[PDB]
Amino acid sequence: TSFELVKVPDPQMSMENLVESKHHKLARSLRSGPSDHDLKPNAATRDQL
Amino acid sequence: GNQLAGIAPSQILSVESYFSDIHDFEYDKSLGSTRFFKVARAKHREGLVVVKVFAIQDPTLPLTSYKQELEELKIRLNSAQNCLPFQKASEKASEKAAMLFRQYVRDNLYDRISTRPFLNNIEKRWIAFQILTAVDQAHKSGVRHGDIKTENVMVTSWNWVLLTDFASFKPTYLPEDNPADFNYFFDTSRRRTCYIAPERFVDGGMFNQRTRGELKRAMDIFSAGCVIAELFTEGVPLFDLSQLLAYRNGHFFPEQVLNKIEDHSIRELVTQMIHREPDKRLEAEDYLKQQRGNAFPEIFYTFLQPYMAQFAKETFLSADERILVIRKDLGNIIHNLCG
Amino acid sequence: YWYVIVECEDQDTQQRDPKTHEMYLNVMRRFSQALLKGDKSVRVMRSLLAAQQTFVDRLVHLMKAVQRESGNRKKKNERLQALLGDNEKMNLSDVELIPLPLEPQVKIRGIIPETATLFKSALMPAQLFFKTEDGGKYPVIFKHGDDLRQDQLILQIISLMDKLLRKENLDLKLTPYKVLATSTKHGFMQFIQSVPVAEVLDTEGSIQNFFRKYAPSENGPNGISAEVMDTYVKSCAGYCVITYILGVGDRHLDNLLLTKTGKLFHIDFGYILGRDPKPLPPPMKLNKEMVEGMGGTQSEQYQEFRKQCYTAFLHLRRYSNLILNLFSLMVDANIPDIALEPDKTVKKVQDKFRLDLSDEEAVHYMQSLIDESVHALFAAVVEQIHKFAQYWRK
Ligand SMILES: Nc1nc2c(ncn2[C@@H]2O[C@H](COP(=O)(O)OP(=O)(O)OP(=O)(O)O)[C@@H](O)[C@H]2O)c(=O)[nH]1
Ligand SMILES: *C(=O)CCCCCCCCCCCCC
Repeated sequence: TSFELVKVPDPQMSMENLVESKHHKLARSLRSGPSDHDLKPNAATRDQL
Repeated sequence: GNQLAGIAPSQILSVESYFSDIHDFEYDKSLGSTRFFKVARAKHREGLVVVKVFAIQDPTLPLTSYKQELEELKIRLNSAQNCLPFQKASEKASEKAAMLFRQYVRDNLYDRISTRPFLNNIEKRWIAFQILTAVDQAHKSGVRHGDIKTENVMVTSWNWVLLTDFASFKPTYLPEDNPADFNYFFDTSRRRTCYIAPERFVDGGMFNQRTRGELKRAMDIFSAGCVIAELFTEGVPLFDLSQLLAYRNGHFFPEQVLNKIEDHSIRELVTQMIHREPDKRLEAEDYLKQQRGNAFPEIFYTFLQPYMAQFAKETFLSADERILVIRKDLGNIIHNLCG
Repeated sequence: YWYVIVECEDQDTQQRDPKTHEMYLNVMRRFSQALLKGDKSVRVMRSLLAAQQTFVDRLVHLMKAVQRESGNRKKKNERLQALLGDNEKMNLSDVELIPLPLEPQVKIRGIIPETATLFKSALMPAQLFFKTEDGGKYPVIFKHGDDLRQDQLILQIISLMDKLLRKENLDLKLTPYKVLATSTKHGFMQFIQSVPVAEVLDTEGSIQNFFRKYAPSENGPNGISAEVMDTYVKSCAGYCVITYILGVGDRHLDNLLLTKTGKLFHIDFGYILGRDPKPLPPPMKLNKEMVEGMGGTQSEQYQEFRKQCYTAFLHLRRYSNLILNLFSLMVDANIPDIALEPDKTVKKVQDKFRLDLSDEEAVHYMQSLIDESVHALFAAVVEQIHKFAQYWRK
């Protein structure tokens, strides 16, 4: 019924960022386990790494 | 006095120990500690709070004069929607500590620039529009910020920008040759980024009234002008302390940082807001009038600004109510947003 | 033993984070038991440490007796030396053989009761000579009321930089003198016998005059023995570079000590990581008298000194990762200058290495810094007011 410090309540205050969580799973895919023994970074990605 | 004395007792003992004394708060995460403020997140009956603790290692320092100004600044901004003032200032929270309490906001604009989802071009404009509206609502209310930077321009989870950490206590004018004022008061993020209006740096020959003379409205327009340039570059600062003092003397210019901005209309806006001569900087309200349609879509003024203000209101539209209201208004929203 | 027991004696941790305090208490109970479960030769260490503790406790009790303010320095010194030789109630003169806390290899038989005297300062640092088993006297300074943890850290990090540069065969002849906090307000420091440069210029008038009085030789460029001036050149370069990276703050000549062999060293570290009570301090400990010892910017010594500085700097950048990781673990270590800004502390040290500059550009940066820092004579002016303040305290 009352508030004096938190003027602008935010419903997503301490919730997990589901959009960021979605980007984890796609960008860091484990299914490449068998491919990554063969496939390795090329000239342009060697420098970058 | 903390700058001259530099004595260790309160500072070594600082941060979590303070919360052991106060009842309504639990420490939650130190957001940052500096010589000046020991800032920690706390849990509170109303939600997350940010507490900036100052160690009063000088009993002669007349903090009551800062306390008065804090309560007065709060009363003015009490109805500025995009402005979140420090809601409480307790002089006697501990034997030698003073605490400034305000709402904790989901993200600061510096984080939000890099956290996901990335702000779409329309969203960067919506935030820039609210930055101008925040300084505007402060200026018309009769308050100046004095330290507008992406770390103080907060953003709720629904892109509602809240300008915070009004710098009534930080010095208005700073000696050009002595960084000891900038470092203690302004560089709390240590990024070296300087968004302080160049007319605020003065020769030692100009110098205690210079420390607390009133902030000029055009001093915030410069700061906000740099926040928008940083936002549209995605974290690239407009000026560092070496580059700003060189900019003040006309020996530097952010040509390479501004050319980085994609939106030609925002680069024009920023080039004006950051113009060196303070008299050549218009009121924030004049940039809103000038950019209506030119950079901020007409929708922002006519519908988005007055509609979103519904949620910034303290009367709690809970997560269920907000959804039910948007569902009710959905037809009106599609109409107002798609012609 | 001493590191963990400092935490167990840390009455602040006992109240601000008791969970961490009790952890150290259990670390000490574990170590107490792990030694008892060791071999016969290991179990003896448990009893040796128990002896060290009561030895230091009795030493603290003697200093607490002096601290009672029962009279002037005369009566204090009398009580001090009388208690030391009290072979019945204290016997610190000839206590049973114990490894010395500050340096355990230098086993001690007791304090020589004739030699103990407190220096003329508000901290009352007591000079102590330890009767080693080898029959030699080992010089140590015992301090009371001073939390040596800041010096302890800042010395144990220069000892590493000295060691690391020795791995590069660049022995700059630093003096990483040892310091050890026995408690939050008690500890020992290695008493490197030397004269402060403030006293050198008050007695011989100049560093070169002092070297001519204790190491003269016509073979050197200015009448100073080549082996002494070369030591000074490298010692100055080492402390200049290392105090710049560690951001050591104060510059008082009263705390820059000079050895007769030319090893210069700095003993005041109460102000580090960029902070100095004097506003706008110079960037580094490169006072003009330090350069006068080399005969100014025109001498061969200055050309070599600059070469040693940029080389010592360039090789610490090689080990920046190691140095930084040793601060991240220290971020919560209660060191006064770290507790001011814990999350910024590591960022401050990382700033000094200029890791973004390429190696040739890092030389030019350091070169520009030293070529400019000679002219920041403001600290040499303001230090005259500090001496005036001390005149009222003597
Ligand atoms: N998400 C979020 N981050 C915050 C909030 N307050 C502070 N921070 C972050 O914590 C840091 C430390 O707090 P501040 O002392 O306010 O830092 P600052 O705003 O740059 O310094 P000031 O201008 O003196 O207020 C900031 O740089 C932000 O990155 C907040 O309310 N919400
Ligand atoms: C001198 O070196 C220290 C000057 C400190 C000025 C800043 C004080 C900030 C006070 C905030 C308001 C507290 C109200 C109880």
